[PDB]
Amino acid sequence: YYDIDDVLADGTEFPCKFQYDIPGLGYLENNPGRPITKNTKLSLPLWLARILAIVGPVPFVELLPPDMFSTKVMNAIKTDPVALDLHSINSHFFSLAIKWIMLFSEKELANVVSELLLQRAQELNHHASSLSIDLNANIATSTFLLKLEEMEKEIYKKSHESYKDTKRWMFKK
Amino acid sequence: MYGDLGNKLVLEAKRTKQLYARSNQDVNLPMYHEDIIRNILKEVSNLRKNTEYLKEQQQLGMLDDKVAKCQYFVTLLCMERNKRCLLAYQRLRTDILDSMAWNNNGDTNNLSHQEQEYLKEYCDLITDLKSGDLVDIDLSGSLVPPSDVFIDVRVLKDAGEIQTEYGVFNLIKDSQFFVRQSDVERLIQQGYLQKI
Amino acid sequence: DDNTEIIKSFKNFILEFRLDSQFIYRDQLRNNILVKNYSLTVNMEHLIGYNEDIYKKLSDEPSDIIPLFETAITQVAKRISILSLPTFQLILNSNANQIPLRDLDSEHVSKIVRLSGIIISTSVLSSRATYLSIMCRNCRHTTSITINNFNSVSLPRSCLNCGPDPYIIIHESSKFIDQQFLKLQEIPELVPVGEMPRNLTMTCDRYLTNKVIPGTRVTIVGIYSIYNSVAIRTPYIKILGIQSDVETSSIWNSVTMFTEEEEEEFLQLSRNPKLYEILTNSIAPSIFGNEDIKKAIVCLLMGGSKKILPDGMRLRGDINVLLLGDPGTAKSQLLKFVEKVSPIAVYTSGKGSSAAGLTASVQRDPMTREFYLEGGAMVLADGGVVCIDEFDKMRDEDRVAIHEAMEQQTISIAKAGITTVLNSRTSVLAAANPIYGRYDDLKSPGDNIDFQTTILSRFDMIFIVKDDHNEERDISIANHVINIHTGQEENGSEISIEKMKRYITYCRLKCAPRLSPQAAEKLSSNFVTIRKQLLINEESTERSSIPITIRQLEAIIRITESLAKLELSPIAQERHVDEAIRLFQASTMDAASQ
Amino acid sequence: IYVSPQQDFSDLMKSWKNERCSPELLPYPHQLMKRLLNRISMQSQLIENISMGNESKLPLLCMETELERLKFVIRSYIRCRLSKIDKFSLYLRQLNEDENSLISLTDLLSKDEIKYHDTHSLIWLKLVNDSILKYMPEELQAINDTEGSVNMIDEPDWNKFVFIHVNGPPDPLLQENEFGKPCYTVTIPDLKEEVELTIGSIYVMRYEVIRDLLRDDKVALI
Amino acid sequence: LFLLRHSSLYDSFYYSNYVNAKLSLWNENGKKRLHKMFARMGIPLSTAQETWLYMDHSIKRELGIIFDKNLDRYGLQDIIRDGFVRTLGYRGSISASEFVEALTALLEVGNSAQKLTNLRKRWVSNFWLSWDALDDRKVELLNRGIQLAQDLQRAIFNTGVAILEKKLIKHLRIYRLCVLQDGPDLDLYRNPLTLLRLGNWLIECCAESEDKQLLPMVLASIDENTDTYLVAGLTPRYPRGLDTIHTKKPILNNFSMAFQQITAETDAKVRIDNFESSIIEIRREDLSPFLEKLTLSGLL
Amino acid sequence: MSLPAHLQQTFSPEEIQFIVENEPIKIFPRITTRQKTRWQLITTDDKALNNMVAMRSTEVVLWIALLLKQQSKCSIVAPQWLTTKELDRKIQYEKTHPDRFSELPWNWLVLARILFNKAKDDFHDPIHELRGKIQDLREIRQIKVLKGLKYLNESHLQLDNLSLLEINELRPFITEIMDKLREIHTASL
Ligand SMILES: Nc1ncnc2c1ncn2[C@@H]1O[C@H](COP(=O)(O)OP(=O)(O)OP(=O)(O)O)[C@@H](O)[C@H]1O
Ligand SMILES: [Mg+2]
Ligand SMILES: [Zn+2]
Repeated sequence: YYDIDDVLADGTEFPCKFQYDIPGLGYLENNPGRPITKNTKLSLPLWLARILAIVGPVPFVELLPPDMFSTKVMNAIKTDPVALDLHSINSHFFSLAIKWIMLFSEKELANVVSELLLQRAQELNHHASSLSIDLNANIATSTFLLKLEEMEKEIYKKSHESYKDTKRWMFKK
Repeated sequence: MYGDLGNKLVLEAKRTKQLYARSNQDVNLPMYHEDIIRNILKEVSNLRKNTEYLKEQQQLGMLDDKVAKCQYFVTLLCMERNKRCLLAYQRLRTDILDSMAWNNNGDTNNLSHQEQEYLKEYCDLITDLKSGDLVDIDLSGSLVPPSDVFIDVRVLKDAGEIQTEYGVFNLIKDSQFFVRQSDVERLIQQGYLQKI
Repeated sequence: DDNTEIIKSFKNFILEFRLDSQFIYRDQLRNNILVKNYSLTVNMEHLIGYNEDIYKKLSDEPSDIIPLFETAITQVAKRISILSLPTFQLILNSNANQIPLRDLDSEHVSKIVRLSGIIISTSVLSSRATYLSIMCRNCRHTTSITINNFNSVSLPRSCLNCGPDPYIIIHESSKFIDQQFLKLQEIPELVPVGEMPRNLTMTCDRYLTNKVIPGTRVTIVGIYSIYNSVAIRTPYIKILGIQSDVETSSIWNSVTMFTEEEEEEFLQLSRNPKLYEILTNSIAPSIFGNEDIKKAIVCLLMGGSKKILPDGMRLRGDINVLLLGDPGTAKSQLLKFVEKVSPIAVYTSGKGSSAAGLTASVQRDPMTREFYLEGGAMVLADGGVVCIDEFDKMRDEDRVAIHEAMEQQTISIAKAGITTVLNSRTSVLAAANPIYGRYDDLKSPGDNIDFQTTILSRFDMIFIVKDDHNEERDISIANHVINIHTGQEENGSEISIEKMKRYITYCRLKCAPRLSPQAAEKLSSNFVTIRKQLLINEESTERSSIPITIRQLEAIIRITESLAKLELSPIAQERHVDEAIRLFQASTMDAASQ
Repeated sequence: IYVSPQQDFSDLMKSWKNERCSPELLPYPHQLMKRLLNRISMQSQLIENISMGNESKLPLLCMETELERLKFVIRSYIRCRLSKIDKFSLYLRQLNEDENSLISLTDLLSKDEIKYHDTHSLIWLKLVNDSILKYMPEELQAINDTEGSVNMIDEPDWNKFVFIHVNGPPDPLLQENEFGKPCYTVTIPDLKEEVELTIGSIYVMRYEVIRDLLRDDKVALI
Repeated sequence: LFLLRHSSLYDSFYYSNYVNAKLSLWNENGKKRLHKMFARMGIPLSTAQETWLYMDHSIKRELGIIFDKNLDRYGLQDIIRDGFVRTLGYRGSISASEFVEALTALLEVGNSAQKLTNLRKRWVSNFWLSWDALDDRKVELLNRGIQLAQDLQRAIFNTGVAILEKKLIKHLRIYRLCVLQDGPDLDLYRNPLTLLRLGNWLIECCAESEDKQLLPMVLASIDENTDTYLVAGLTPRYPRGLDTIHTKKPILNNFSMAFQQITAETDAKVRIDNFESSIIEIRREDLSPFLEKLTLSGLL
Repeated sequence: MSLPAHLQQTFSPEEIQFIVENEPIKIFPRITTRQKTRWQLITTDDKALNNMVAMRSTEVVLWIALLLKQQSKCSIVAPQWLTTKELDRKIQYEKTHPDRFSELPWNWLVLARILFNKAKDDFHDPIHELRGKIQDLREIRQIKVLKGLKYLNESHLQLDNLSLLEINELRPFITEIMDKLREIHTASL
């Protein structure tokens, strides 16, 4: 509730489709102060979309399949989890996937996401373990780092700091 | 829409958190974003006006049940989102202030008046805690386990003959001491000495 | 026999070296293996310290000893990574005296040498053979060959009746590596008297490819070998290690290479309350005054931010500066310093330039009889600054070729059946003199400038520098020059060239600020005021030679964004708008009013 | 049951490790902490008495170093407890507000912890009321609402994964496995699994399933 | 030789006080003589200028014999000596003289009354860099000190070349005199140690040789930031490595007594606060009367 | 707040060292404290120190042993497992069984570092050989850890005989990854 990343994740826009005729809800639409007809298609933030979908018999809104959980993205995930660039797809992919799974009680997406997370964490740990050495006194690391999601970035930072602290303590003069 | 200002405020909060994480030793809280919070509160007031108008229309008007329900729910959800964003921002700032207060034994222009009062009261509370049965321990002490009884230290900033509880240390700049770590731990903490 | 002992000695060196309590090379090899980087960098001083005999063996016959070292590295890597992997690459670092490129001769044949030069050309990656699968035509006998890339190998001449050369390579079962060719020129300062710069052919393998771009000074460690293209051999250099002062990897990739200790040095510097003054003082420390021009050069180096609209329209983000002034103003020295400090820069003379020189040239290959496109100063200086000295000397024809490059940041070529649109995202810093060599106040500005308005409109800031004979300023300048001739603050009031270049690269790759609504309102008000003033200033006799169009508004926006980027500030406020407006008034409106 | 200072120090170390590695806030060892503080006071007085009065130089250094180590351990333990109390103020307050709950903060916290909790809660509530809450409508003026879109009370992560080392009794729950080694059996309700913990083996279990063993001291967090 | 193991052989011979004294490397004739010597030893010029680590191993091994047979011709027979060399496992070997040179360089250039106090505070700070360099864990400090020593020796060589070419060393019967007024590196000579280094360089060169009667030397420098002098008296030295009954006897430094007597008798606000009583600070105006009185005293 | 972020949920290497130095160790006293002032400790036992005789094996706490060693008043008896022969046997055991970990002491790395830094002349075997053996053992264990990291799941996980320092190093990554897998599985239901 007070965790910053969770607040940001809930702000992403998801496709929606109203099922009732609600005058005066134009401010959600592009134009203000006009009635919104049924079946109208628009994107709403997750915080408003989820509650409107669950509450409202025929609810107020129907959550259409997003573009982040499409067949193309699933196939790319299955084909090459490590090479897939998740940041461009979304910066809160794992959080939004967990929320979607909780909302819809589905197991195929859960399996796919679990496999993707495990296969990505393998390389994440490899990179975190990899540490530099100063002989006098990179490219792949940064290339992979550019592809990471926010949660993966946090895990990478924690693990890298732990490894660095252990190495520093071990080799302190 | 409605939550864009709150989203921007939370983005700024994330920036502040990242700055705090990156910073090694010295941290200075950014200026309190008074204007954004003022705009958010004005938006909340507008939403309250909308809710009052909807209630009045329902009391005397042609509005039906479904429309009233949907509008009321949308307004309430928007207010909840704005409240959550404001509270998250304030909580992050308060946590950073709490860490700063604990770092000291017990500028401010960036803080607001409420935050300054909060910091003063928290420092008073920390001192009161230190005044209890834990007087033998120094709660606001070093969290690094003691390793060496005797260490070499070097004076970093000139100061007079400061009379500490353990003894009198005439801190002449660029002069080394071979003393116990416990005796000069506080001086190292304040930056007068250095372990080298 | 002896090869096994050499391999064992190298393995022992790898597995036993230690300077305090870390096995440097063991840990380095493990870390490199972790990230799929099959190589190992060895400092030759450590090798000398461990055992001088090993260094003597390595130096005596490098071409025969290095492969054994690679085999030892591979064996140690297999031991350390696999619990019971192609051949690893050896990259060397040394501090031996650098031999001038021209001093390389017969005496240095088949020896490890260190030299520095300028890369002028790079080739397309080729494919070399490491593991070859072969089969005999007649009896179909399967055989394999392992090839090292060090040349003092061929298909067997006799099968293992079958005719001469009976083996044919099976491709689908073979393994190949990458190879590249480079052309290295000698530094201009090291060239002997009255001699053309000399070129040298060089080759790199595997992890040393795609490491340098043309026009960048580099230091090379390699073997001075020869290859038979009858009593002569063509010299060439086998690269063993590349050391450059420019992070080419971070320039051609969105990826950025900066150590954690660097990133935190550049943040602390940015936190300085008066970084602007430090950078202004850090440019041309040997030139007196010209503070406004130094600030303009700082803005040009930092550059603005480029925006790509959803409709596809692209907005320029580079700042161009023109210097029109009297002789002795030190414009050429400023241009030389800008060329020296910028991460990428090319210094060119207008006089000695051409249309095909400065954009791209259709060139026919002598052998294939096919036409290719070479590149010119505005392709070689892509992502940097082009210093066009003697701008006025340039022919019309030549000049006219620059417009699209400056504005649209592209090069369009339709020649010899070649239809392409190259990319040239460069900033132009030009210096020129008036028509008569001095800005005669008696004559109108139009008579003092032969430049058409079309070219002038593209320059964001125009500086009309006039030499005024003031006794106090003259005495001050004379004292400064005398002190320079007869004669290191580094106390936070100035940073060296290397640090400034690194900071420029970091800022360009990290920040791209944006204008706030207040900045936009102020900028619109100022633009309206400036245009109204220009309209008022018009005289019936002539129309303003110095133009004020939408391009000047874009230029001011770019200057404000560059000022904001200077401090790594994600947003540009009115504080930067005021400085940008002051600079524009001091240079372009100052030129126009006169 | 007091035994000896060494056992008290061992128990203090065990409690410190468990608190550092535990997700929840564990009960306060009131008697042990009281004994430790009294012993620290007496030992400090003894050290002062000896010092006030060359073969005796080394023993005094040993006493002072030991005192510093014990003080550091207690300090770290108490600071971790205070941080946990900070993270669970609303949880707790909710615990106290309920009467059917068996736990009470008087048993779960020391007097200093109770005072700190109350003071910090009041101060933070005053700040957020003077800053934000006073503008929201009555429906949104509660700092702890559980019926909203997102619950504002942050409970501990019950199923957090932690490292454990099985030590066995210092046993009805103990049973032997096929290979003849003593073992413990625990269940994971969500996955309907059965996990066999072997004495002397390190595992990475969920905290909830190992909570009873940890409380009984049959396992210790690493 | 100057830092033989951390520089080139050519630099070692070039920046040595003894070699310059016995060959006069401050003009072209000395350089020609050095080149001729290197050519007769059989070491190519390119090989000689190569750094010590990467120099050809055959020449490095033969260096002892090569010196044994060739140094006598040019009068450098005294370069042969026995010293102490310390080595650590898999690290370079450094001799005692080179270590002392690095420490002194760190002490010297490591990094009205108010400016003097600030300068002395800076020197006190440099003391701790020198102290840290003595540890085996802090080798980067030692390497930095070696580099600073090279730079300082180069600067002192340039200053000495300027002094000797201009013939600034006035010769009075009682003593020699040399005053620096408009050099290029006047700032470096505010530290007494750097001034003593330059004085030793000048004493060994053209004075220890030439068969000239031993005479104490006066070296003075000027700093514009404070407008005062740093006079340093230097005792004469016998030819190096010349065992004799008169060389066995030492030469005392009488400048402290004369300086104190002149200061007490005269009125020039002189400073004798330095531990080395021969080094004093003199106001800009008073140096001429002070030197007049020194010449007339005859107690040197 | 009261506790920094890097000290949350994990121990710093200094804390691990502090935990290690509480264990006993064998020493050879170079003085005769026993009578034929008095240590009065409240955290450990003081009987052993008082009844200490010259060149007679006795057991004390590791930090007290190091304090005595600093004064050159006691020679630390190195652990039996820290011999070249025993380390070679452990390396052989690791090589022969790619699935398990050797039964090294839970404090072998920390104790080895402490003894190498503080007690260099006490070891009977050359220090460099011991350093090499420890390095080889560490690399083999790292290979095994990397191989075993592929089986992270929402359910439990077993890592037997893994030392304290390695567990401390791996705690963040393993804990977070397993927590996220458990969260996904719980959401699936
Ligand atoms: N302010 C100054 N400080 C130092 N040197 C200066 C200054 N102004 C001029 N000079 C010197 O005057 C000489 C002028 O030559 P330079 O090529 O720099 O001139 P320019 O302004 O480009 O003129 P031109 O139009 O004649 O080519 C250079 O040596 C430059 O160093
Ligand atoms: Mg010019
Ligand atoms: Zn055949």
